[PDB]
Amino acid sequence: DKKSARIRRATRARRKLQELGATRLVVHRTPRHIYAQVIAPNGSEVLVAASTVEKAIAEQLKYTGNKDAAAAVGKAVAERALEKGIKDVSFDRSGFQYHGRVQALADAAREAGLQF
Amino acid sequence: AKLHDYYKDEVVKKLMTEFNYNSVMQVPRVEKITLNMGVGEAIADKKLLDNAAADLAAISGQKPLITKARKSVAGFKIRQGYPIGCKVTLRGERMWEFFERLITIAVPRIRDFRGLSAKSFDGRGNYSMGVREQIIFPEIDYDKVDRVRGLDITITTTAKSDEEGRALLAAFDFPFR
Amino acid sequence: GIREKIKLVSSAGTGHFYTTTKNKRTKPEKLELKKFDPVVRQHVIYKEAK
Amino acid sequence: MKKDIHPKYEEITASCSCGNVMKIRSTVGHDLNLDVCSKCHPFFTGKQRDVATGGRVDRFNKRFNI
Amino acid sequence: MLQPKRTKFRKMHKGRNRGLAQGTDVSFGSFGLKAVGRGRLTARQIEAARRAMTRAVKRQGKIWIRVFPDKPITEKPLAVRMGKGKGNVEYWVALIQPGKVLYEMDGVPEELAREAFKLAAAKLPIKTTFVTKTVM
Amino acid sequence: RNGRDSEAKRLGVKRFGGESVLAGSIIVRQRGTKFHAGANVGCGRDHTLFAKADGKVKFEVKGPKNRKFISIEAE
RNA sequence: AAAAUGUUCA
RNA sequence: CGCGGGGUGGAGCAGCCUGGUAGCUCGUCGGGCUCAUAACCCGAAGGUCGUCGGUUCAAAUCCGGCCCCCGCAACCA
RNA sequence: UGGGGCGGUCUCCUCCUAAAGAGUAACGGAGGAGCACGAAGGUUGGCUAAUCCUGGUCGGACAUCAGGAGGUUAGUGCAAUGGCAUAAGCCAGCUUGACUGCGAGCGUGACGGCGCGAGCAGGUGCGAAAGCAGGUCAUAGUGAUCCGGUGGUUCUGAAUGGAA
RNA sequence: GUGCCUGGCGGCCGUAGCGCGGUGGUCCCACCUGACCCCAUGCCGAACUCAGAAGUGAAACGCCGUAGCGCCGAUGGUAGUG
RNA sequence: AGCUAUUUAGGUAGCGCCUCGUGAAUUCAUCUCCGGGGGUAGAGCACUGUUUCGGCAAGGGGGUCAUCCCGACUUACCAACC
RNA sequence: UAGUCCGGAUUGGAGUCUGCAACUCGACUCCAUGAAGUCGGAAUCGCUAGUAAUCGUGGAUCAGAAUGCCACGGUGAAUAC
Repeated sequence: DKKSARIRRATRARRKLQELGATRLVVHRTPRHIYAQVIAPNGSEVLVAASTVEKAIAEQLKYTGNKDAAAAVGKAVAERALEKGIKDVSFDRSGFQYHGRVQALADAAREAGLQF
Repeated sequence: AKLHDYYKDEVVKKLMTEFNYNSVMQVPRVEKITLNMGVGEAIADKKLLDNAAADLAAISGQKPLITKARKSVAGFKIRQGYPIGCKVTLRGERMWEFFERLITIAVPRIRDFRGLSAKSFDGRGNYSMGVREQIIFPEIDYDKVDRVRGLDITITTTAKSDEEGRALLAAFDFPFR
Repeated sequence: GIREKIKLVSSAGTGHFYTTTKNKRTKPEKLELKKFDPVVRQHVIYKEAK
Repeated sequence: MKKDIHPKYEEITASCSCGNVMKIRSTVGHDLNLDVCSKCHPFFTGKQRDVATGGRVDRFNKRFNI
Repeated sequence: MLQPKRTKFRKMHKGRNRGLAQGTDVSFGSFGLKAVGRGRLTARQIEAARRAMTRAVKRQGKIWIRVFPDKPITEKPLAVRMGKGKGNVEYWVALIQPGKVLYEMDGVPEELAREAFKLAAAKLPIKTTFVTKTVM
Repeated sequence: RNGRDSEAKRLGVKRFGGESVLAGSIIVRQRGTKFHAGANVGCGRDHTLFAKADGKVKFEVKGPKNRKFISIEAE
């Protein structure tokens, strides 16, 4: 199974972060759309959420399934988090190899002020 | 790879009115084919394995993987981790390139041909046959071999029942008895 | 047992060394480890000796 | 398909006793002149001309002759 | 003479024999031989008791033996001093608790079985009584 | 023959539920991971669970496979 | 140099 | 009770020790030499290691259980 | 030492005895250790069994191949127990933290001694980074003191300066 | 006023999991089309990955009905016991 | 009249236990309430082993043979797995 | 210079003839198939001249059926201290 294989890949990274009391920036990659939400250390309530399903982001793109789409998405998560005053956060690959679209999202967030 | 084009028009329509599928995605697709070539006697000589791998590389269009012993067997005297077989998994275009290159070129060259078996299905719509001589593939010029290179060809499809795998090959007029 | 001891001496300007063992009957070459040199405070190469 | 380990792919040509203009890709790097193909199959009708045993009466009647 | 075919360990602790039995109700045959007195039945005693009732019914019916030894009782050699190792296994007993159905029979009449178990009981060390299979 | 045996390792739980511990105090000297690390605790190489923060011991049963965890409140 | 033996009667 | 060692072609012995292969002389079978036998010469066969359980990928071999056999000890009042 | 002799044993690790904290005896019941590794260590990324059933050249109960059931009955350098898929099990890339000076605070011992250890300073390596790493899934693989040897450090050096 | 949908992240860890039957695709999801390059296979676009999106609801996933099972489980009595 | 070590086992050394001196915290003890980890007694048989019967049942032994390739039948009867 | 266009056993099919009759059990022809066998262990046998060796022909018995037997000729040695 594609799904659950990815989830047991994500557990190690997640268990370590949920025991360091760190705010986490999680990312769910899908063939058509990319998700990026910031979760508080308690684990239940999120703080900042931004994805390619939101019109305010989806409208200015061409297609919501590429690097540049996520590059704009990573930008947004750092901007929304800074109105909340969130600078230091932690990153979770969530089972995705840090290589393409997720990598594009991350560096856009790093150059947007969100230092993780 | 023109047989793949055959699939996209001829096969699919001939199948939806044969078992009455309500969807185009429910008809069987040929997933992959695995050309396994058990050498076994590679413990007798290491270049015996190299000659074996070179011939298998000719049959397919790529370098095969040197498989090893899953468990240690003393019946045939092999420790845990001894290269004893060679396999390669044709997938995609080259899989189709090979599939057609077998039914329109190779099988006609099988000495004393009388048709394959429709009982070679394991029970999941996956066909698995076995050639004795590898000589039926024009790659080997005959004057370079020295061993009777036998290899198994096992086709894995998306069919759910063995009889559905059967009629799938009937669309390609896969010779049987 | 079969594993005898060697003295990893530094290639730096000191006579400092690390002691360890080595399987003399499987390893023909000398051991090479970039260890800390507790005198000049830096990582140097420690080639083996006896 | 990582490079430098897999042999070449050229669109080779194949002939037949049927005159089959067959162009298939392979790793030969030659020109194949074949006798039998799926269009000059010795099988499709070879079955009926394979079994002809189960008769000896007419065979025997050639000796009785009457 | 019943004996465990290839047991896990060779010798065993003595232990105590307490509590009421488990196989209280008759579940296979129609008549049984429930134990009332506490004690241990050796393999030779179970074997002997079986022959006692197999002759009583001549050969017929089914005779279930619901108890098995499975407990090696060791023993030292004659005239040896104490210590220097545990004894060597001699026989196999089966700890019996009150309320344990030792045997079960079927096919023969009640008079015959009550007479058959009478012979069987005369061979066993523990005081045994006759019991029958009831519904539920 | 027999008669050979090993000297006891004095294992078990050193500090029980509700006890006030100091940072670095050993909670349980288990062998394997009979008790997993909860919060504010570290698992040593001997698999010895100690306190990474002085507080109060909190035994719990969390996890999908229902395992025992030893957490510690910041007291 | 080595080099033994040959049932009883007729 | 206790202790050491041993059992392998039909007979008497190697091989174990450091596990993956069973050798040796006689005997035996067939041919040859001789009038025939012996002797001599040539060629070949024949033993899953006492037995059972486990260990390892693998047991003649390692470990344990049992039998047969041989040797050894059975001293002090 | 269930009188002494003979046989056996003497140190260390695992289970049981051991009576649900620890500990707990006998010539009580079962087994093992006197090492191994340059990677079988560190780290990042990925993968996850055994055994059966069906089909398939040589090929058979079992070589390698594909599929299904199954579910950790597998594996973990070694005995057993505890533990492990977040895998500690399996594969590859990159390296040496198998690092120096310390170490709050506890565990365990009559003591000698032994064990765990967050964190601090230096410097290193893996990862984008969060973090991780001062040996190895843990528990055996080991012997005090004296005496003497080799290397380093001017600390000392019996008149002073050296040297032993 | 809200309700039914769906994806993600957790809480709680089988009254929550299997099995059987049905069912959903405008969205979301999955499969999927393609791959010169980023990247990958100890062989292979299977996976990983990127570029895209015709087609589909088969598989997978989710939701509902069903107790054939797993599971949860009194009262009382019994065992044990200070 | 215990532990640990001992050419040590009827000796000795440290600790435990006694006594005297001195200083200190409701410090210590019994009980009720509360928070705990256990895994023994008992019980159970999913697990590691062991056991009986019944059902299904490969496989199996011996027979009758076609006394050839094939295979069948029968059975005084043994039997895993679920 | 090879299991070779060597070698021909064997086997399947198809026929001819003799003879009441060819299955047990004939000879021969045709096609196909095409093994063992590469100079032979210990040991043993024949021969001195037109002999050895090698090639082919005929006869008796006989319906048919010999690579045996009896008989003939072609080619034709070496060696005997």
